[PDB]
Amino acid sequence: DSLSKSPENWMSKLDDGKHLTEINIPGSHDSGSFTLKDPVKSVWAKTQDKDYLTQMKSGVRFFDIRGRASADNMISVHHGMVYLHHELGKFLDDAKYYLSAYPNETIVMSMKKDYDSDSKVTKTFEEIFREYYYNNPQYQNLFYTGSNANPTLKETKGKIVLFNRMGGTYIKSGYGADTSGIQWADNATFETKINNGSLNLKVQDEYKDYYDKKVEAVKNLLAKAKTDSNKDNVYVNFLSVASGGSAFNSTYYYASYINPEIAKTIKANGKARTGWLIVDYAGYTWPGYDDIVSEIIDSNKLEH
Repeated sequence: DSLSKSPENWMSKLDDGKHLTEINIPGSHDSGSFTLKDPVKSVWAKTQDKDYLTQMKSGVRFFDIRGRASADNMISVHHGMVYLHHELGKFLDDAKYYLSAYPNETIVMSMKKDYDSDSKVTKTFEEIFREYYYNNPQYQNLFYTGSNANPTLKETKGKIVLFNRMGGTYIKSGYGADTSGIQWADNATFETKINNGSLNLKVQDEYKDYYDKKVEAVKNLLAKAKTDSNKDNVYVNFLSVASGGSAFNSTYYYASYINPEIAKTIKANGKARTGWLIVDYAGYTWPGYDDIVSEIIDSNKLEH
């Protein structure tokens, strides 16, 4: 049966000799925003309706955690200025729970500063994450701490791999974990070397695009991935787009079009390499339409 038939443990069915970069991985954009209930706010600030555990059950393996330092020992999960009602510990604990339940999966956790620190804060965002989370004995063994820039599934399964969107860091394991960090171009499709030249990161993150331009930018990077068997190359492709347009169109509304359009394209490509595709409303189904998370999972080729 289809891998998308067992989303809760799909990675367990792959050759663990694969480099994570080579795996087609569904991600959720602003993963933590499922806590939002305020309907006026949710139009533009809510990007998911499944909680973290349910997103994992649904096969999501890449988490977009954007944060704000709200005390010298605390990072709160945020969508820009909007507080998402929990701290990073909650994500970590859920991840840790899911990984012991499904220990042949790995999670890639992207970490970004999304808003200015609370005025009492005396430490940088990167220092707080490094000291109060990554290095914290409480989360001992949860993070990938290997020295490989291009780790395999074997060496990462059971753990969270950092995907560093903080800037330069003194953390030494994970994507962009060095004193340069990742050069991220605003609202752009771009390409930049990371991990001291070891990896070429190719990103589509045109989050302010109107609809047609967004779909075209998702497909342009999709088409590139399909031609590229290089493991030293990493694709991150965000289908998520910012709210606005003809009425005051929600992030959901756009996801209801983009997700099925890309799901279908991938399905028609069969087993082509896709890269890591980051979506809004991961796991949200619409009768009659292909499901993006499911098609990303199924696009992985089992050759072993």
